[PDB]
Amino acid sequence: DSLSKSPENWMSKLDDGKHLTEINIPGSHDSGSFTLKDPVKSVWAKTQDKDYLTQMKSGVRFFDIRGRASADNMISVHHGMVYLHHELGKFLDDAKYYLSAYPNETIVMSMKKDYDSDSKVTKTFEEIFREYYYNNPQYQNLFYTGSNANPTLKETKGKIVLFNRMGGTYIKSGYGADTSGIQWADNATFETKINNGSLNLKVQDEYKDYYDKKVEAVKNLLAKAKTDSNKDNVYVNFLSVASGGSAFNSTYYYASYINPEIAKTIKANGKARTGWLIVDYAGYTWPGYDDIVSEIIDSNKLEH
Repeated sequence: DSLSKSPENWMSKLDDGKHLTEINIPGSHDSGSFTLKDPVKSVWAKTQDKDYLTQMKSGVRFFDIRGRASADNMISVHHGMVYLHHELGKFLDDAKYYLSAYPNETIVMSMKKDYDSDSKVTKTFEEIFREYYYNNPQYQNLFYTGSNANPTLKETKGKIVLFNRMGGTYIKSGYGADTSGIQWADNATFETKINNGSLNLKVQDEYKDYYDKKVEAVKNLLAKAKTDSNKDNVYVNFLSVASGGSAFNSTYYYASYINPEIAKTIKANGKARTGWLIVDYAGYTWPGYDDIVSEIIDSNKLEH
């Protein structure tokens, strides 16, 4: 049966000799925003309706955690200025729970500063994450701490791999974990070397695009991935787009079009390499339409 038939443990069915970069991985954009209930706010600030555990059950393996330092020992999960009602510990604990339940999966956790620190804060965002989370004995063994820039599934399964969107860091394991960090171009499709030249990161993150331009930018990077068997190359492709347009169109509304359009394209490509595709409303189904998370999972080729 289809891998998308067992989303809760799909990675367990792959050759663990694969480099994570080579795996087609569904991600959720602003993963933590499922806590939002305020309907006026949710139009533009809510990007998911499944909680973290349910997103994992649904096969999501890449988490977009954007944060704000709200005390010298605390990072709160945020969508820009909007507080998402929990701290990073909650994500970590859920991840840790899911990984012991499904220990042949790995999670890639992207970490970004999304808003200015609370005025009492005396430490940088990167220092707080490094000291109060990554290095914290409480989360001992949860993070990938290997020295490989291009780790395999074997060496990462059971753990969270950092995907560093903080800037330069003194953390030494994970994507962009060095004193340069990742050069991220605003609202752009771009390409930049990371991990001291070891990896070429190719990103589509045109989050302010109107609809047609967004779909075209998702497909342009999709088409590139399909031609590229290089493991030293990493694709991150965000289908998520910012709210606005003809009425005051929600992030959901756009996801209801983009997700099925890309799901279908991938399905028609069969087993082509896709890269890591980051979506809004991961796991949200619409009768009659292909499901993006499911098609990303199924696009992985089992050759072993």
